Amino acid sequence: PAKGVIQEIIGVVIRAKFPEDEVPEIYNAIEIPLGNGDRLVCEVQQQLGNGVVKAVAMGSTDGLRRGLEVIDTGRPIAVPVGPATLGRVFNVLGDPIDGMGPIGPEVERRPIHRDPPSFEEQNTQAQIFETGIKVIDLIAPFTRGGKTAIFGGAGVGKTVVIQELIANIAKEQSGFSVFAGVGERSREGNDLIHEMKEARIDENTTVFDKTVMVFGQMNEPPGARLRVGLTALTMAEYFRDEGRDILLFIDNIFRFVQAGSEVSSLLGRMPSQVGYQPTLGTEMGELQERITSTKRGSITSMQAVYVPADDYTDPAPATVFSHLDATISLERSIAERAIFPAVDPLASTSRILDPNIVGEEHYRVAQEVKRVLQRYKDLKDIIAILGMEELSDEDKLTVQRARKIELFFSQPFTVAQQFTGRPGKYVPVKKTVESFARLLNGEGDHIPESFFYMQGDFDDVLAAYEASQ
Amino acid sequence: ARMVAMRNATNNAKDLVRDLTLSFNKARQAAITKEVSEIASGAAALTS
Amino acid sequence: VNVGTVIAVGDGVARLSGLDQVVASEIVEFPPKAGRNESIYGIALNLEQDSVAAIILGDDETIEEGDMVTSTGRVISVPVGQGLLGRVVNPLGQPIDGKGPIVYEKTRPIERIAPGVITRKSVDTPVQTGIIAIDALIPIGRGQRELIIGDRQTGKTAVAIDTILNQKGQGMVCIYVAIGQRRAQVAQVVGTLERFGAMEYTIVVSATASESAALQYIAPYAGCAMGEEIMENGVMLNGQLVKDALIVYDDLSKHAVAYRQVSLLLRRPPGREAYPGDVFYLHSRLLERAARLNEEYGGGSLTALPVIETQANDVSAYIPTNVISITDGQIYLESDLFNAGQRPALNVGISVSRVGGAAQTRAMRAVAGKLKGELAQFRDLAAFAQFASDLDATTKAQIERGQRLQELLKQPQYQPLPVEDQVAVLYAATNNYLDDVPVPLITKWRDDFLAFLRTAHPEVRKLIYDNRLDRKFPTPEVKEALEAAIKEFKATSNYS
Amino acid sequence: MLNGQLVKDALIVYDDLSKHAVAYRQVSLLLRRPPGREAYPGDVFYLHSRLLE
Ligand SMILES: Nc1ncnc2c1ncn2[C@@H]1O[C@H](COP(=O)(O)OP(=O)(O)OP(=O)(O)O)[C@@H](O)[C@H]1O
Ligand SMILES: Nc1ncnc2c1ncn2[C@@H]1O[C@H](COP(=O)(O)OP(=O)(O)O)[C@@H](O)[C@H]1O
Ligand SMILES: [Mg+2]
Ligand SMILES: [Mg+2]
Repeated sequence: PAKGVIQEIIGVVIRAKFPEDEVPEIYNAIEIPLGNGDRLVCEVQQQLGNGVVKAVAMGSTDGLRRGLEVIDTGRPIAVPVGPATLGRVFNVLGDPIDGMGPIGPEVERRPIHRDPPSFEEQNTQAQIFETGIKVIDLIAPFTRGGKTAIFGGAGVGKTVVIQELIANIAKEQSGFSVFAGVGERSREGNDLIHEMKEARIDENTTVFDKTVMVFGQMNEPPGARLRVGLTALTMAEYFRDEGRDILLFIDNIFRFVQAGSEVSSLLGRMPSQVGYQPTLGTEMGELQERITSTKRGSITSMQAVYVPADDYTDPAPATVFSHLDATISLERSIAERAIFPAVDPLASTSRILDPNIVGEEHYRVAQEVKRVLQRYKDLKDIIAILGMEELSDEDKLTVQRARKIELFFSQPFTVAQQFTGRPGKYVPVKKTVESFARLLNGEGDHIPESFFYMQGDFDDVLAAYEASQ
Repeated sequence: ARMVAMRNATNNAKDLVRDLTLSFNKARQAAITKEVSEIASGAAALTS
Repeated sequence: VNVGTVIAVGDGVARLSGLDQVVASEIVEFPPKAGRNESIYGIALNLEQDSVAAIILGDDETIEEGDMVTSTGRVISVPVGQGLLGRVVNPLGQPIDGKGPIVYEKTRPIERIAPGVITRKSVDTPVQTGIIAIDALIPIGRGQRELIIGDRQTGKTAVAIDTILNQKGQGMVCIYVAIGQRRAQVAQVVGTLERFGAMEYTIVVSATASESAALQYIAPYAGCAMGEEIMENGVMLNGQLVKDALIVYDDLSKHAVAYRQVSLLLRRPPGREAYPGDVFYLHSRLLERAARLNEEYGGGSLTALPVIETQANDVSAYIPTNVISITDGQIYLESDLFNAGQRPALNVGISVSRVGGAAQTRAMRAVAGKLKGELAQFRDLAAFAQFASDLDATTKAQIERGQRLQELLKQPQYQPLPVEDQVAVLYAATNNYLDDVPVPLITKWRDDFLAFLRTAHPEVRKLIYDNRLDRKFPTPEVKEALEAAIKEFKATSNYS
Repeated sequence: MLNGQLVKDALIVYDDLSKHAVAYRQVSLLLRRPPGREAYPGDVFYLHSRLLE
């Protein structure tokens, strides 16, 4: 239907002319036959004039000429939704890539471009979501049905924290999970995430058996990375709308943003700030507002956000920051100091860090830990050149407690046994609060700092110190 | 003791000066790159 | 219809009017004319209306407005196969070593999507670099992308060349894509490879800093296409079919610089640090093709060793962080350790290997866990190494042993060590047998010990190599044999 | 009318004029208006002042 002709091919952007009365819609999908029986499913973005449209390739577009025919499908990119998508690995277009057979035509296909839930649908109910990580469960607690993100640089442990979260919480879900590997690098993803999700057993069913996986990896051209997040959100919204709880892990939202930036550069838009698209905020709103949990069902989102260089003032993470219920900041300085759960407690916040929601003692302990660390950060310049000896006795005690707290936030992970030769350790939120309260009370002042490195609760530190004696 | 402590403080201050000079050079290069990129964007959007 | 004319020659881009029936990445020909005996090619990339912008893979002063151009009808590709071994080639596949034309039967297209996301398997086979520090602390498996990041003149190229040299009988096809390097440096590298006889399994793709901007941008992709040909099909090396390749993108920062100037001369909007917005996509699509395929898709692998040059040890720049976020692990080469005599200046504190720890010989990991732990203890005690014997509760002994291991990790250039020699030396060091050796004479001791293993007891080395894959390495037979060899060497020789 | 009295006092809180300026910059750049500093349009000060006066 509505057969047009390719006019221009600039990168992954294809400008195609169509008849005047049969111009494709704004987000319509158009297929280039490409020969060999396999199509290239471009997605329209703009209408330029007398049947002239601009589309994003969603594919290689590296060996196709001008003048090729383009068949307008008349509908946007439709991906399968339902129980048939559980235990399968999909593309940006919803085509399975695993060895299993294709999705049958009887399965409902939904467009990847849907309106976000309205204001009446929003669910503000918040409660603690225990993760087993001390720094996450204390400083920036997770919200069940709330949006949390793990910002970080390049060498910091973003994928390791995502893997540990999956290993800790995906065995007990009371629902389903969706993993959007947007620019995930395809080695630490399906080569590893899918392998470890088929090894974890939940009542004789693997975690992967109740997990949708959609992978717009780094090798893909910008269009696949630009729409794969929306594909995964469309697949998760079906389970959300029917009441099932959803655990959504989107890895490197910044890859989504970067793909959008490259497409906008090829689309001729005028750039903003450091080469970014003018429509950065609206694109971020379009993806992020569909992630929100509603009254029918809840999505507990855990996104990873790459930070270019180490610049947290970059427009992409800055736009991500305001779309979250919990923020975790990973710092290269902490990671280089071998505190590998390198969460910055002063730069990590959470909305449910309230004495009414999480508890009075939890709130008091977290705020006192942050206050001690802020005092340490203020005295860093004093300690750097004068040394510890010039500080007052209270300041010396505060700095020692802060160093012990910094070392104590480090925790051995089950998925990190190859790096640190220690077994994985799970610490409940109550044990985390009690251990940090005991550390702040004065217990452990006689213990040297090195016994707080890569331990569980305070009882593990005490046991190690008594073993050393 | 004061002599030794102040010698150590002077050495640490020199190291901090070196690190801050590296940071300042990075900041200056980034500022000039941002300025020329903004000027080129504002000029190429109205001429060609 | 496949013939066009140049209507403008600019900053490495020619506009090529009237070239219909050209695909989006053809290699246009520019057939030879008067004053130019050899054809120079170009990539048609901006296929706009009645204009086909093409970047020129060569000097742009040779072509003229009004020149005639023919369309070859194929996406840009490089010759691949057995005939590329032993040849220094242009990123177009043309030979530059003067040994004659390249014989080949197939051309693999550069600029292709990675083998896939299903089509991969976790690394299990190790890559023996021959460096004690790297093979012990930063294991590299076949199919792993291990970045080599450091400052200028820190031994990154030396590390890559030692890694290439060690893959002699290992069934590995090595590729060295020097991007932006000086022609003198590439000539020295090729002379070194020829000196040790590595070139009979090595391909060199040379894109000199003097060469065009379009070159040094397709050079890593040409090398990766050759490596993918090795991965998918394999070649006959040493009489056996090998499907394992190891590629070294020497100085990918210069590759990023070349792509930045290509983009800026194309009037593309700059991003961070004036680089184009798709430089991450550049390096990601380059490195994602280095994979470890499962047995369904061949079982071959392409190890990648990208090289990144930093400025004043700035890990947190744009391109270094891009490549770190793409690659698996990092091998960081300090300038301070390099200038202090630790020539394999491996920053053990920050150099990691996300995968390849499982892709290590069990002997090496069994004898290297203790080495890594004691190096961590030595680094912890480094801040406490300023007290006049105020700490002595085995802390002085721990510092002495850490200095011993650090001196042991010091390795001369162009002398790779076999896995059996590495594990024997590491077992000797980790079983309290070098504690009577003074610090300055450890390395000589190692050399002498290796000689004692090479001449007196080759059967000990053979026994060590035979049971390197056992679940527990120090089996009583090999334990007794290696203990006897170490004690005999300590007896017949001096302390060193 | 409010609680039985005619209130003529109002308190307006623009919770993000940085986001408002970002939205206006997106509008201006999509309209291909000439950029200013940080890609913001020239009349971005005239915008907020017109709102805040
Ligand atoms: N293990 C080593 N033992 C002795 N000398 C070494 C070793 N590694 C490197 N060198 C020496 O260090 C010098 C620089 O090494 P190399 O050229 O490999 O470094 P690079 O980081 O690639 O430098 P460039 O920035 O010039 O490319 C050479 O003189 C080389 O011989
Ligand atoms: N919890 C941890 N324990 C030990 N090492 C860790 C941990 N988290 C991260 N690392 C280190 O970080 C590296 C993985 O970083 P990764 O999270 O993959 O980076 P990215 O942010 O690009 O995903 C590994 O090499 C590992 O050494
Ligand atoms: Mg990651
Ligand atoms: Mg070099």
